[PDB]
Amino acid sequence: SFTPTCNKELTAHIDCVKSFLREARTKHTPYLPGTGAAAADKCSGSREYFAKCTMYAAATTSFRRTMSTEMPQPCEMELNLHGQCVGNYLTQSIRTGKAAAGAARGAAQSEDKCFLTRAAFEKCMMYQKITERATNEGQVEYADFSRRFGRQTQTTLGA
Amino acid sequence: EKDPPSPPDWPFWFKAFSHCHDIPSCRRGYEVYRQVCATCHAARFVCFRHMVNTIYPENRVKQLAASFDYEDGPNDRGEMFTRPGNLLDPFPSPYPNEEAARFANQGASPPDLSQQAAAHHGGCDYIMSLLTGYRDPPAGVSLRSGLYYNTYFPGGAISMPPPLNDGAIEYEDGTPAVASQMAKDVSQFLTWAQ
Amino acid sequence: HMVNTIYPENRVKQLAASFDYEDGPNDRGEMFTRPGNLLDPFPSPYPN
Amino acid sequence: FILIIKDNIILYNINDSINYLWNIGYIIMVVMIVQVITGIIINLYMNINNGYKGIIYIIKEIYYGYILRYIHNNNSTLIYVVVYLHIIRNLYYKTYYYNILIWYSGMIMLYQLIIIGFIGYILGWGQLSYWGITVIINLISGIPYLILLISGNYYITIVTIKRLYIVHFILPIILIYVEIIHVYYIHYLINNNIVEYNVNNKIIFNNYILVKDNNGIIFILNIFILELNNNIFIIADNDNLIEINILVTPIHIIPEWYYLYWYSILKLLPNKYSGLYIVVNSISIINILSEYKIVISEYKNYKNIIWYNQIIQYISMIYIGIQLPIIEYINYGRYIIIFNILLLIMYLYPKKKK
Amino acid sequence: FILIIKDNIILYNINDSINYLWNIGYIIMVVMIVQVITGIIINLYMNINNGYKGIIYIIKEIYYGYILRYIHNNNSTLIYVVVYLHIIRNLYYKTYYYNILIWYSGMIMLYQLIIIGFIGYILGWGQLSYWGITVIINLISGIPYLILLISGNYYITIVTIKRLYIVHFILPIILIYVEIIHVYYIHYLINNNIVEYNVNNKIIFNNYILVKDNNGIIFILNIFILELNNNIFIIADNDNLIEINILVTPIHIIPEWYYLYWYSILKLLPNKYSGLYIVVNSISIINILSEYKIVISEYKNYKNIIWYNQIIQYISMIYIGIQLPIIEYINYGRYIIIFNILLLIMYLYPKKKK
Amino acid sequence: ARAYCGRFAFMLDYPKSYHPPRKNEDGDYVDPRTDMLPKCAAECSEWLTEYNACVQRIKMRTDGRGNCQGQYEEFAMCQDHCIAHELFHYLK
Amino acid sequence: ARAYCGRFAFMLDYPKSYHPPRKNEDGDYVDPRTDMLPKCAAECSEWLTEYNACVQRIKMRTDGRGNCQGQYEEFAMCQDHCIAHELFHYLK
Amino acid sequence: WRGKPVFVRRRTQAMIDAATADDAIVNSLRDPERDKDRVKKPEWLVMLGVCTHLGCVPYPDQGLYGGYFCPCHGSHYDHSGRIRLGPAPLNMEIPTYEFTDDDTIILG
Ligand SMILES: CCCCCCCCCCCCCCCCCC(=O)OC[C@H](COP(=O)([O-])OCC(O)COP(=O)([O-])OC[C@@H](COC(=O)CCCCCCCCCCCCCCCCC)OC(=O)CCCCCCCCCCCCCCCCC)OC(=O)CCCCCCCCCCCCCCCCC
Ligand code: HEC
Ligand code: HEM
Ligand code: HEM
Ligand code: HEM
Ligand code: HEM
Ligand SMILES: COC1=C(OC)C(=O)C(CC=C(C)C)=C(C)C1=O
Ligand SMILES: COC1=C(OC)C(=O)C(CC=C(C)C)=C(C)C1=O
Ligand SMILES: COC1=C(OC)C(=O)C(CC=C(C)C)=C(C)C1=O
Ligand code: FES
Repeated sequence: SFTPTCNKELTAHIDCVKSFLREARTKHTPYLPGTGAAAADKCSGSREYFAKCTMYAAATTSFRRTMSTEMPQPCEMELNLHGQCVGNYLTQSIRTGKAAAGAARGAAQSEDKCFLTRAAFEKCMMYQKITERATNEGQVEYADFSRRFGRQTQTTLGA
Repeated sequence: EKDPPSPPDWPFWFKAFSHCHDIPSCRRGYEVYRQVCATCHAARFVCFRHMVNTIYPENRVKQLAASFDYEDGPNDRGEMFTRPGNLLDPFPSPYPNEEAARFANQGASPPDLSQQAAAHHGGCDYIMSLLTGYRDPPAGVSLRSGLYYNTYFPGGAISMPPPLNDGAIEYEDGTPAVASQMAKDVSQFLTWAQ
Repeated sequence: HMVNTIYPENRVKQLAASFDYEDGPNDRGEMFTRPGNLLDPFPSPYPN
Repeated sequence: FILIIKDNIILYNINDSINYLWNIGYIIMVVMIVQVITGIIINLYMNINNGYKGIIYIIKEIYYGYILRYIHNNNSTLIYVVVYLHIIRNLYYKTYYYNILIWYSGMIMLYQLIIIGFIGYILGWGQLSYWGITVIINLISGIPYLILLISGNYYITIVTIKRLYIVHFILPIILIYVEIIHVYYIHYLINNNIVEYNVNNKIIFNNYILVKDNNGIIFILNIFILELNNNIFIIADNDNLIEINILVTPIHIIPEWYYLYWYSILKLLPNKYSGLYIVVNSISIINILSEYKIVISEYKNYKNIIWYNQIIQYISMIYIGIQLPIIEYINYGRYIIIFNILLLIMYLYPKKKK
Repeated sequence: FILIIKDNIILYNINDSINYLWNIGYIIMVVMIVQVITGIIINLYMNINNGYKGIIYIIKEIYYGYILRYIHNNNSTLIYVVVYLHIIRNLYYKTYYYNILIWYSGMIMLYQLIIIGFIGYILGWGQLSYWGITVIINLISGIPYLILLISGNYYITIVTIKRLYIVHFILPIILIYVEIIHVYYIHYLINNNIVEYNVNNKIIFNNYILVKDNNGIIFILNIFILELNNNIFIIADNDNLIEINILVTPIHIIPEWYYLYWYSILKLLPNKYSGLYIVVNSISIINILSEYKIVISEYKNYKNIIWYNQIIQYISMIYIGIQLPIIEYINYGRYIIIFNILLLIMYLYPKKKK
Repeated sequence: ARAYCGRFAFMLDYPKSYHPPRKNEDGDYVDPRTDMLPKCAAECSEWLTEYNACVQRIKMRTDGRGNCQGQYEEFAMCQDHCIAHELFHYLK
Repeated sequence: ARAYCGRFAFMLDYPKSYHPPRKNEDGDYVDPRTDMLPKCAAECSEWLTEYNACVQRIKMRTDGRGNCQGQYEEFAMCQDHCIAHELFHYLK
Repeated sequence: WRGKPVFVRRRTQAMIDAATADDAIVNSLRDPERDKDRVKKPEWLVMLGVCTHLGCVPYPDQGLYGGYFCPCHGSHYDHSGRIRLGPAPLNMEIPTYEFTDDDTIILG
């Protein structure tokens, strides 16, 4: 509704004020702020909105960055690969007048050259629950090795 | 533990003292990079003019660059506009910042491929090995969604989906498009770009 | 530059906080708007 | 200065029995001049703002810039090869027993060289150099506030580069001055021969020794040209071509090959300062290896068994440094350090009479 | 070198009849060292990629950075003042008649200084500096393609700053070497006295001449400290604090005060090359002012009327340079140039006999 | 600093001829590498037996701990060295 | 390079006292400078006569050419030098 | 702070108790550390948010322990920042920070 800082709201009112005055002087039409809307005071609403924005919030000055509530998406990389294939083949098909423009999605893969990449996206989405418990561990260095000279030691100035 | 598995020693043409970069392979490599790698990676330090009269003729490079849209400006009104690309523009970048890129790859950052052909031990061999090094996970290793096993990536688990699939692209010269060819060709091109 | 030289520290905070600056990117790669701080330059009326 | 040149180059008499191991010094002087010239020329096209992009801009946009970039990197490797081989020679023929003043002047140049090199790799703004200066600056973290003064910030930043760059620009010119002090003592305190005694077999330098010294330098040039243009030997780590990310730690934070003998010392000893201190011992104890002797002999032209085991100790420690910090390499490396001390003690100890 | 120092400082004999005008040279040497030291220290905090923003960061963020910034600018003014006054002295006492070798060595340093100062101005990266170099570089626009090789682009950019900066860093060290060649000839070819002849009135330097030379340098320091901290005299043009804009031309494109003599010469003569050539004449003809004479005399300690009119010609030309290109000033300035040629012919010409 | 180490061409065993990739029944070219996988696995049988043994030893463990990555990385490095010696002969 | 040239305070004639600005009938403070304009114009009468003469000479010209900026800049510089000597005495 | 993300989380009693429960199972963790030695005040956890595997920044309220889950390769940290599952080798580092008063910290 209202920004913690009313700079945005004030800018809107001033933009309205400046435009109405410019129009009035250019067209030699009446200019009267705080009067009837029909012939003047076209900026009445914006002025009141800024006044309403004056409600503000507690310590608005203390902004704090935050990590996104939503993490990076599950199969975005696979989806991006399929999208690139669809676009590339569309570009080639329109250029060379192929029928590949039609049947962009194909069950067999005979009519779709992007079917395989699509299948990969579908499999990753399908196995999201299946691999939800996956450790993702192979061979992990033990801490003593990890903190030895040539590894993660003396890595931050002033160590 | 041990350091990441060393890449095999591939017999690229340019490895001999009196041998050059095979331009036909570098051209195919540009196609592989533009149609596969570019979706997630950027080559900030590679410009289109670098390819003129070296990989492609000048008119062809103009067409390639003009295919992309860049953000230039400001105009006389202080606004930013979008124009077709030119020979003086760097290769297009898929994401605006590193934080946008990370948000689109499960937190992982697709590294810039400008100097990657020489940024890893093994050099060009590391690119060829990596792209052809995806395998089914070892027994006892289980990988979450979006994590794939690769023998040459440090640790074994890479957030890059296996990028090369047979028939992904059609080479203009007619060379058979198989995963190992695309690998050999994009490795060649990235070596040239470095 | 004005802290303890022209104005007290708390006062300079209030002055800077009166302005809105464009910082970022956030974790989603987007730019956001925050109140100003003592480390920000004086606001500029135009972008270019 | 022409008369000085004639006295020190044209009418300078040297023994005719010297080997090609007496040409190493000429090569150091020539390769040193090349490193200064190439450095000054590179700086014409790059400064400290962003080395990563600057090195890219030199190799891709400057005409023949690739030559300057690779000569300056490879000629450093060459400088350190020839210097380290010049020391190995001086140890074998024990050319410190009567010409200690020459040895002292040389060691000063060695100290200066060890600082010139470390700081050059941070000028490239690479990952392995960023995280290798962050790990060596934190060894003087005990001296209060000294890290902040050197770094100029709480983390390594462009501020740290702008200042180390000036040390890298100026310190080489001082090294060239110490080279004069070195050649001054050599010419006054006559050079040592392959034979332990002094013999009337000297011949002028320009007509004979310089022709031979050039045959040597041209031999090395053939080999250096092959490395310069074809990278026959991996002398530069690839991880310095990765853009600096302060959040991710490199796979291995190792120096360049010519600091792996003092990197291993620092990774083997269990206390950080003990390591620092054993790195001082290595560069300092070697300056007093003839001081406690009491016999009228220079211990020269024996089987030099102690010498051979020392030269191998150096090579073996460089190997351990390349390897990751695995426990088995640490145990074996601690034995190699214990062995070095005993070998050093053998050089230092005077002998009792039967 | 201690014996050398004792021979050239402690047991160096100089005539006891010299004035304080024989202390100017000591001051040049001291103020020159200060300019090198401050320059190297400023370099520790300066980014030549944008020297406008870099100078701001030195004066506002570095502790006591303002001292370094203003000393390096004001001590340049001081260097040129003392040098130009050292020449005026040498002309008055005609110290070039028998000590030409000293005069030649000095002129070499003058040529080097003229290049150092100009390029240092451009490192400021302000309006005046940018447009000034853009005007000077276009005097050698006749030599085909040479502007492009010097500039590195079709217009002055950071590319030009990165290369001129290296000349500004290195050329001062060479100047210090020529200062040794200068002090070498002075010590061999004994200094001239206030009297035309040679007299046995010499006294050692450290105990007497150095005490007096320090009284002189401390007098100048009092005055230089006042300028350094309060800007009693405007010695730096204000238009160098305007951000560079290639589209708008400055109100007046003038150099620093110590380049206004040659700026005027170039703005007065109607052909660009004629102006360049008359600048060459000014810095070359003064090196042969005693060569054509044939009498056994050094033309010394006369009324020096010709000398006075020459010194005023210099001052008057500097004034015309400040003034905008009003036609009246151009006509008057062309007469001053004709007069200078005539005064210089008077010095050169030998006399016939009645 | 550089991608490769230079060598004499007599030390670089570059393919002297080109054998086109086989074509499938469908007509799509089959990857030369995929065809070379079984042959190179046989050449690395000794490491494969070690890996297969590990799999069965971790299969018995009644806890969930146990991996065979170490032995798989040795087998994979071996199979890949074999592939490198003959793969570029089927690639243009 | 710097905003001002330093001087001894005895050479810097700083106001020794402060006279508050006069208040208008409305109650708004009147600018001290505006009040000083007539007095300083009289002190520069000689230049003002020169400017006024120019105005009348350009008024006669039947073409549209003619300006009196040159003489106005001399009058203005004079009036302003007068203001500088006494304005800061009415300013805090 | 100094170029790195520094997560500052107020911890509910449930979060604090959770780490205290693992404080007894210490020595069963890859990097055995007690919550008392990672927090100056139990209500406040100040940590550097950089995964100890490959530097990715973990996201809070994610994982199996409701702590911080790095989505890059799947590292799960607890409510004290100790690594509990995944490829990561160590615990998230605790920066140098003191409490000026009860409602203010000073990093550095
Ligand atoms: C309410 C507040 C009130 C405050 C009141 C405050 C009052 C303060 C009073 C202070 C009085 C100090 C008196 C000191 C007397 C003792 C002198 C002595 O022992 O000398 C020997 C001692 C050296 O001993 P020595 O070598 O055995 O003998 C020296 C000579 O051989 C002996 O022959 P000399 O007599 O000629 O020596 C005089 C002086 C003379 O030195 C100079 O004058 C050096 C500068 C030469 C250029 C002079 C241009 C003159 C322009 C005149 C303009 C006139 C305008 C008139 C307007 C009238 C309006 C009505 O010599 C030196 O100081 C030598 C300096 C060497 C410098 C080295 C570098 C030389 C470079 C080459 C020459 C310059 C070339 C460029 C300039 C070319 C110009 C065409 O000299 C010094 O070191 C003395 C330094 C101090 C000089 C006097 C300073 C007077 C300051 C008065 C301040 C008044 C402030 C009032 C404020 C009121 C506020 C309300
Ligand atoms: C086209 C054939 C290519 C090429 C030549 C490369 N990629 Fe990728 N890649 C992606 C991501 C998320 C990462 C980072 C993952 C992380 O390491 O966790 C990478 C990494 C690389 C590397 C660097 C490996 C290294 O050890 O850092 C290289 C050399 C590389 N890639 C080459 C993601 C993608 C994609 C997203 C779907 C696509 C498409 C590609 N990569 C394609 C290519
Ligand atoms: C910047 C590195 C150095 C250069 C430029 C250099 C140069 C030279 C030169 C030209 C020679 C004479 C020619 C010779 O016999 O080979 C020589 C001799 C000598 N150098 Fe060095 N040197 C350097 C490093 C060192 C170091 C680090 C030491 C000490 C560990 C050292 C100790 C000696 C000794 C003892 C001699 C005399 C050898 C003999 O007796 O003839 N030098 N050096
Ligand atoms: C004893 C002499 C010197 C040695 C041993 C030395 C060493 C090196 C090293 C090892 C590098 C890193 C190269 C790379 O990035 O891999 C470097 C970089 C650099 N050096 Fe030197 N150097 C010497 C003298 C000089 C001199 C006199 C200059 C000129 C002022 C100079 C200028 C540079 C510059 C600009 C770089 C950064 C560009 C680069 O990465 O190549 N060096 N130096
Ligand atoms: C004959 C000796 C020298 C003279 C006459 C000279 C002259 C000056 C001049 C006139 C300036 C412009 C100052 C300003 O912007 O107004 C300048 C700038 C500068 N000089 Fe020098 N210089 C000398 C030697 C040196 C040396 C040896 C160094 C160190 C490498 C150096 C470093 C600098 C730097 C970094 C700047 C740019 C910062 C600045 O604007 O103050 N100079 N110099
Ligand atoms: C970097 C600038 C220079 C410095 C460091 C310098 C230094 C000195 C020194 C220390 C002296 C001896 C002390 C003296 O009698 O004052 C001297 C003498 C002299 N200099 Fe320079 N000088 C410089 C510039 C010049 C120039 C440009 C010229 C020529 C136009 C010149 C010509 C002479 C002559 C002729 C003498 C001998 C004076 C007499 O006979 O005693 N100098 N200079
Ligand atoms: C990254 O650069 C370097 C190191 O990194 C670990 C070193 O160990 C060393 C060795 C340091 C000491 C204190 C012996 C040097 C000199 C070096 O250049
Ligand atoms: C102590 O100084 C050192 C040497 O000189 C004695 C070396 O020989 C060596 C070993 C050199 C080679 C060529 C193996 C190194 C690295 C060293 O640090
Ligand atoms: C910016 O203008 C400048 C001049 O203007 C013509 C000069 O004459 C000079 C003096 C030139 C010479 C060759 C003495 C310089 C350095 C200068 O900066
Ligand atoms: S970087 Fe966090 S799981 Fe690998």
